[PDB]
Amino acid sequence: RPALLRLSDYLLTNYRKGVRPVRDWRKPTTVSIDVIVYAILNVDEKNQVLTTYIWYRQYWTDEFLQWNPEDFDNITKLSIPTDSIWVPDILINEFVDVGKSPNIPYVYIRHQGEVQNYKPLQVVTACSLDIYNFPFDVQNCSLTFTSWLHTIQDINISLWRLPEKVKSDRSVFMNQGEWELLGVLPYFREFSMESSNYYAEMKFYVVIRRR
Amino acid sequence: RPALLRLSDYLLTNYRKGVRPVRDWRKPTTVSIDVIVYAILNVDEKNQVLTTYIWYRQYWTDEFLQWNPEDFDNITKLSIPTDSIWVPDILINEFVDVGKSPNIPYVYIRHQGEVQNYKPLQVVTACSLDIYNFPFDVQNCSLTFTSWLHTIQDINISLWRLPEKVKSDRSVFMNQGEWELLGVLPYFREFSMESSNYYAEMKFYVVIRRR
Amino acid sequence: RPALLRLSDYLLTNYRKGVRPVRDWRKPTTVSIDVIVYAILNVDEKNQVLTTYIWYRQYWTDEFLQWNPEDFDNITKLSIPTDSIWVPDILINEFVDVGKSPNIPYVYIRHQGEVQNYKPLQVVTACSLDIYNFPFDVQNCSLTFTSWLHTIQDINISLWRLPEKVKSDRSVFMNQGEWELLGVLPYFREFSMESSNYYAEMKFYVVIRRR
Amino acid sequence: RPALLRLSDYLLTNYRKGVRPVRDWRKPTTVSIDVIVYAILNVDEKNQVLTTYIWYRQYWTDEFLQWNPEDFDNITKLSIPTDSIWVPDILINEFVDVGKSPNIPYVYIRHQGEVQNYKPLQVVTACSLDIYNFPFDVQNCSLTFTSWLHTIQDINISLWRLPEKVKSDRSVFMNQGEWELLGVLPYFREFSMESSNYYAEMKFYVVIRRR
Amino acid sequence: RPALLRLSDYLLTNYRKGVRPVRDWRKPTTVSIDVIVYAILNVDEKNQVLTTYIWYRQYWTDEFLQWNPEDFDNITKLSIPTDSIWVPDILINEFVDVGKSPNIPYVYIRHQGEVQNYKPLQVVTACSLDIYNFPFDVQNCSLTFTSWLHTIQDINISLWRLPEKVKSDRSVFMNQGEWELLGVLPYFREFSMESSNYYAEMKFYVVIRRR
Ligand SMILES: *[C@@H]1O[C@H](CO)[C@@H](O[C@@H]2O[C@H](CO)[C@@H](O)[C@H](O)[C@H]2NC(C)=O)[C@H](O)[C@H]1NC(C)=O
Ligand SMILES: *[C@@H]1O[C@H](CO)[C@@H](O[C@@H]2O[C@H](CO)[C@@H](O)[C@H](O)[C@H]2NC(C)=O)[C@H](O)[C@H]1NC(C)=O
Ligand SMILES: *[C@@H]1O[C@H](CO)[C@@H](O[C@@H]2O[C@H](CO)[C@@H](O)[C@H](O)[C@H]2NC(C)=O)[C@H](O)[C@H]1NC(C)=O
Ligand SMILES: *[C@@H]1O[C@H](CO)[C@@H](O[C@@H]2O[C@H](CO)[C@@H](O)[C@H](O)[C@H]2NC(C)=O)[C@H](O)[C@H]1NC(C)=O
Ligand SMILES: *[C@@H]1O[C@H](CO)[C@@H](O[C@@H]2O[C@H](CO)[C@@H](O)[C@H](O)[C@H]2NC(C)=O)[C@H](O)[C@H]1NC(C)=O
Ligand SMILES: *[C@@H]1O[C@H](CO)[C@@H](O[C@@H]2O[C@H](CO)[C@@H](O)[C@H](O)[C@H]2NC(C)=O)[C@H](O)[C@H]1NC(C)=O
Ligand SMILES: *[C@@H]1O[C@H](CO)[C@@H](O[C@@H]2O[C@H](CO)[C@@H](O)[C@H](O)[C@H]2NC(C)=O)[C@H](O)[C@H]1NC(C)=O
Ligand SMILES: *[C@@H]1O[C@H](CO)[C@@H](O[C@@H]2O[C@H](CO)[C@@H](O)[C@H](O)[C@H]2NC(C)=O)[C@H](O)[C@H]1NC(C)=O
Ligand SMILES: *[C@@H]1O[C@H](CO)[C@@H](O[C@@H]2O[C@H](CO)[C@@H](O)[C@H](O)[C@H]2NC(C)=O)[C@H](O)[C@H]1NC(C)=O
Ligand SMILES: *[C@@H]1O[C@H](CO)[C@@H](O[C@@H]2O[C@H](CO)[C@@H](O)[C@H](O)[C@H]2NC(C)=O)[C@H](O)[C@H]1NC(C)=O
Ligand SMILES: Cc1ccc(Sc2ccccc2N2CCNCC2)c(C)c1
Ligand SMILES: Cc1ccc(Sc2ccccc2N2CCNCC2)c(C)c1
Ligand SMILES: Cc1ccc(Sc2ccccc2N2CCNCC2)c(C)c1
Ligand SMILES: Cc1ccc(Sc2ccccc2N2CCNCC2)c(C)c1
Ligand SMILES: Cc1ccc(Sc2ccccc2N2CCNCC2)c(C)c1
Ligand SMILES: *[C@@H]1O[C@H](CO)[C@@H](O)[C@H](O)[C@H]1NC(C)=O
Ligand SMILES: *[C@@H]1O[C@H](CO)[C@@H](O)[C@H](O)[C@H]1NC(C)=O
Ligand SMILES: *[C@@H]1O[C@H](CO)[C@@H](O)[C@H](O)[C@H]1NC(C)=O
Ligand SMILES: *[C@@H]1O[C@H](CO)[C@@H](O)[C@H](O)[C@H]1NC(C)=O
Ligand SMILES: *[C@@H]1O[C@H](CO)[C@@H](O)[C@H](O)[C@H]1NC(C)=O
Repeated sequence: RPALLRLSDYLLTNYRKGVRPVRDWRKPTTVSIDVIVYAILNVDEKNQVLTTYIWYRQYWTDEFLQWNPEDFDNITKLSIPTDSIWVPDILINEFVDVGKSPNIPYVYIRHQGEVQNYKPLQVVTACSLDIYNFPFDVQNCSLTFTSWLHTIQDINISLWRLPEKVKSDRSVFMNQGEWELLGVLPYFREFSMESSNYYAEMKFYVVIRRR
Repeated sequence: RPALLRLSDYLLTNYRKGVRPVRDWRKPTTVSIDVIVYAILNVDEKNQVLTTYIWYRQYWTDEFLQWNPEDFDNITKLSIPTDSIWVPDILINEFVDVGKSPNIPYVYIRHQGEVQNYKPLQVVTACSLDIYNFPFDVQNCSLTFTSWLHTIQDINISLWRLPEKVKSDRSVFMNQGEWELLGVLPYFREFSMESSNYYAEMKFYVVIRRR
Repeated sequence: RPALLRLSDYLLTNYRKGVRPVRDWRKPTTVSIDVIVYAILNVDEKNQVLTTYIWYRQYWTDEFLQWNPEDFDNITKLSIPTDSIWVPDILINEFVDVGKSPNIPYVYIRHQGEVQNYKPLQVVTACSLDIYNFPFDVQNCSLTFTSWLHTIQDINISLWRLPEKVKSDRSVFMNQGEWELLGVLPYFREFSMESSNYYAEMKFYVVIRRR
Repeated sequence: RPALLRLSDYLLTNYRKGVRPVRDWRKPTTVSIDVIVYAILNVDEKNQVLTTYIWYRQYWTDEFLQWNPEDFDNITKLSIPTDSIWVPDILINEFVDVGKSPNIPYVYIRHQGEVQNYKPLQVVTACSLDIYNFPFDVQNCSLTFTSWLHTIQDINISLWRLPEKVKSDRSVFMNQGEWELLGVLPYFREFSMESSNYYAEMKFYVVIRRR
Repeated sequence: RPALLRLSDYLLTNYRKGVRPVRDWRKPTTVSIDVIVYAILNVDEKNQVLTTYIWYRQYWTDEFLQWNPEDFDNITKLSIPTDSIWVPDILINEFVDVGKSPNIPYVYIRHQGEVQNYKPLQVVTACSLDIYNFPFDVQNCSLTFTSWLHTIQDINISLWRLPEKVKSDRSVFMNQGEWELLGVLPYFREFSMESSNYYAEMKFYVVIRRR
């Protein structure tokens, strides 16, 4: 048997996707996320919505999906379908349409249990857009990523990279459109409405000025 | 075996989603629902429809999905996929398009059998919108949630929170659009057209005035 | 074991959805349908199409899905997923878009074998719409429901209610739009193009006048 | 056991849908197709596309799905789900959008192995549309049906009816729109770009003149 | 048993789609791709996007899906569903909408392990489109195909045909629209942002001038 088949069987023959992947339920499943803005397709002042094509990547630890490489021909990482494992319900609020985003089939996994998921997002978000300074307008829209259902005690959200590095990330931006990206400011806040439930969310402020 | 895996197996290995989850068929499955209006994307007087992005949550009791925590490492609640259990067919009438709403994978469950489902709704509804007072127009549109098929003897709908608390809920509303939310008035009515079938529905009146 | 679980197992453990549910293949599967017009969202004279939100219900007999209540705690009816049983391919011709209609998960079943399916339809249909009498225009569009594939010898279509009762049904119509419903006239005709195939269809004429 | 259940089991318990249904791989799977134009919803000169609602039917031979009627209560034909058998990948080129077409669940089968599939098509096609003779314009758009992947040695396309009968078929056309159908001219051609691959396609020229 | 059934069983009874199909994980899975532009449906200068209907074909080697023909009635190639095997996640960046593309069910396979996949693409891409020379405008938009997740060490992209042959390929182009195709220039580049990850992508520049 090839090493990849042996590893895939050893991992997925005694694993189910319904549960949260932690040996002890008392610890939360920390999730690290990163956001890169690839392009700004449209900014609609009439409907007060804008469309952003952002490259979204996140990683977390699956305490069940771990192995010793030396028993599997020194395989340090491998790719398996995303639908065959647990995936956090980290969803972006303020959204109005996300069907344009295709579902990426595969995700990378490492022998430590770390799971890496790279996916695109064609999300269109609703935010306040004033046209007061139309000729030299500058807008401030926010993207907030949160565990839609799980509380902070179950899922927590952190940053993959340092805040300053992602704040001035224009490496892959399409810098030929009507809008110019000035920065992507992250922000962490604990969101709570009930007297006992606290939810963790990460706000990304996309700052753009017209040209 | 970890406690979560043992509990998930003990629950879902002797459970099927086709049936209504009640030990005795003679009792109805009471469902408690709540509605929070997150934003009002569009109000179309031409087509007599308006779009509301509302945060919808509901809970009910699954008399099969109950356990004693002390036998499962004091696990009081856990999350499992929504497609692995019975879910009431509580659908909103007056609707014209609901495909924009994504399907939330997971739902929370407690050892008492209570099931909590949090989902978003991008429903666009058809209702009478007069433009008689255009400059200072005030509109009155209604959202009615009902068990589409099940009668009152099978599914009944109630309110999660007290009517007054939800009537003046502007905690998460996007209060920067063209429309301002004045209140969300609930109302319970037994709907019957045949001589023997009674259906329970809950009407939510979204009161909005232009600005 | 609870009665519902026992009944569901007894029914679906020896049943498959591919076949037409009849003990003898020589008899047709009579289907009774009813149509209620809930609203008329749009009437497009430019594209010669109109959109109707109609509440559609139908029932038929599954000769396999029958039981004696006294052996199942006097259960006279129960609900199971619609995808777990055979469903007739009764489709509406003249259609141009039906994706807006959501798929109802559950259907009601009775111990006699009768299956009741209640579903909504957001169908937009193409029909001749003249604007000759624009100010006082009256239109005559038709909805025809037919077994798309099965012939009359396999599937036949009938009326749930008497023709006169459905002809003057304005009980749930949204009587506040630009159009007023005058009647819904049914009509049964055997449709045949080949020399040996006869298909049964039921035409519903929606009569509307502007206001 | 009822005859239908016995036949369905005998057929589908030793059958899989992945393969091409032929006892000997050396023979092609001849497919006969027919096209009936039900209506012409739109003809867009701006985008150089037109929408045609055509009734599409095809049949082919499944050498595995054959039986002797006398052993199954003289059952000469039966209907089973289309997703439970092999279906040719006969797709229409020049297309721009086909999502509007619903998926028909069932297909008819005969004891000889013949499979009959009736499905609708809401295809919108891109073709050259000149507006030179606008007031009395006549257009010539083409629909070509081909085995998208399989070569002629695997799948071949033929005509269900004689070319002249389908060429003057206006039996079910909606002859009340802006366009009038003059004919549907078929044409068979072997399409080859590589030095060894030949693909069979059938071109249907829809001839229409404005009125 | 027919040869096709025996071969399909022998192949798919000891094969799973999750893993990358290579006997040794240390070697990359080279993928050869080709692009043919069938038509240019729309070029939107307002939204800075254009729609291209391109015929996309690719092939790769599955080291598990190989056999000796002489043991299977000299079967040199056969077709099986695309969802039953591993398929590379070769996705086109700069995209804005790909849902219009239908999913081709079957793919061709040869006894050497080679897998051939032919699929259409209705991708709409975002690229800089200047209207400076409107009357005689010439545009330069790019399509880049990359392994979205897998690095170069896992998936690599090459050209099926020689660069010059694909650069002047107008064999199946719809040369009757507003735009004329001047060439499709390929280009290979190793894309890397992290200090250790290198991804292989192939850029196709579609050169078009108005007429
Ligand atoms: C959830 O994650 C956030 C972000 O990683 C945590 O907030 C940080 O916690 C560390 C350690 O307590 C502090 O040094 C930082 O100042 C906090 N803020 C940020 C922005 O890093 C938070 O403590 C985590 N909570 C739980 C329950 O895991
Ligand atoms: C866009 O909005 C964000 C959030 O309100 C602004 O970020 C804050 O700016 C204030 C300015 O005094 C700082 O004190 C905060 O520390 C910032 N917060 C974060 C998380 O960075 C941002 O400045 C706004 N941009 C523009 C151009 O107005
Ligand atoms: C279905 O639920 C509704 C709402 O919970 C019930 O209506 C209430 O019933 C209680 C007790 O009978 C009354 O005190 C309230 O005044 C009723 N109205 C409201 C708005 O709470 C109804 O009785 C339930 N019916 C069934 C069959 O369960
Ligand atoms: C919007 O419509 C609702 C329902 O018709 C109104 O709510 C009712 O208002 C009347 C006013 O006399 C009260 O007597 C009822 O008790 C109310 N019913 C409920 C369930 O609250 C509401 O007032 C309307 N709003 C506006 C601004 O006209
Ligand atoms: C298919 O159903 C239709 C409608 O139920 C049948 O047509 C009726 O048949 C009865 C009895 O023969 C007549 O009394 C009615 O006048 C017919 N028309 C209507 C509108 O009810 C038809 O006979 C059925 N055919 C088959 C083969 O079952
Ligand atoms: C709309 O069209 C239907 C069908 O053509 C009309 O219904 C027929 O009307 C004629 C009038 O003489 C009657 O003789 C038929 O018996 C009717 N058929 C049915 C099935 O009811 C209807 O009258 C038309 N409505 C309008 C307003 O013109
Ligand atoms: C594929 O099918 C086409 C159409 O049925 C075949 O073309 C016909 O072949 C017959 C017999 O050779 C001729 O008499 C006709 O003149 C041909 N044309 C038409 C329009 O019928 C073709 O031979 C078939 N090829 C294969 C390999 O099966
Ligand atoms: C539409 O185009 C088709 C295909 O080019 C035409 O059909 C051909 O017409 C020529 C006229 O001399 C004949 O010689 C061919 O035999 C026809 N081919 C087929 C397959 O029928 C058709 O005439 C065109 N229609 C119009 C109105 O121009
Ligand atoms: C990935 O594939 C590309 C293209 O096939 C390779 O690049 C070529 O490599 C060959 C041999 O090293 C050179 O002769 C060519 O000049 C290269 N460029 C092109 C455009 O062909 C690349 O080496 C491959 N890399 C890996 C790791 O497999
Ligand atoms: C469109 O853009 C491509 C890429 O920038 C151009 O292709 C390059 O053109 C330069 C011209 O000096 C050559 O030196 C490069 O070798 C070309 N690269 C490739 C990969 O072919 C192309 O010329 C542009 N077309 C137009 C009309 O401007
Ligand atoms: C009173 C109150 C309680 C809770 C909430 S929150 C919420 C409500 C419904 C559906 C989903 C949510 N969310 C939970 C955490 N993830 C984001 C959405 C509110 C608004 C009021
Ligand atoms: C005469 C009559 C009987 C019943 C109804 S109701 C209905 C009809 C068709 C499809 C669905 C329904 N519903 C049932 C309960 N849930 C909401 C929809 C009518 C209108 C007339
Ligand atoms: C000559 C001829 C034969 C049959 C028909 S019918 C048809 C054709 C193709 C696809 C579907 C159908 N239908 C069958 C019954 N259900 C409605 C649609 C025609 C038009 C001509
Ligand atoms: C050089 C060359 C070779 C083959 C083709 S064909 C093609 C190409 C890609 C994807 C699909 C196809 N098709 C095959 C048969 N069915 C219709 C589409 C071309 C254009 C050039
Ligand atoms: C700092 C940095 C690191 C990696 C990338 S890449 C990327 C990021 C998120 C999601 C997907 C990707 N991709 C990987 C390879 N395939 C194309 C997309 C960037 C932009 C910055
Ligand atoms: C795996 O790695 C260890 C440490 O580098 C080495 O000793 C061993 O030979 C390797 N085994 C294989 C099969 O590569
Ligand atoms: C569970 O809770 C009970 C009561 O608080 C306690 O006695 C017991 O030790 C707990 N068990 C575990 C495993 O935490
Ligand atoms: C079922 O109904 C019959 C007739 O009414 C009655 O005699 C019997 O006791 C009932 N059984 C149960 C369990 O309700
Ligand atoms: C089947 O048909 C044959 C020939 O017509 C006849 O002899 C036989 O009795 C039939 N059997 C049944 C069960 O109808
Ligand atoms: C397969 O091909 C070989 C070589 O051409 C030939 O000897 C053999 O007879 C063939 N077998 C069949 C079954 O065609």
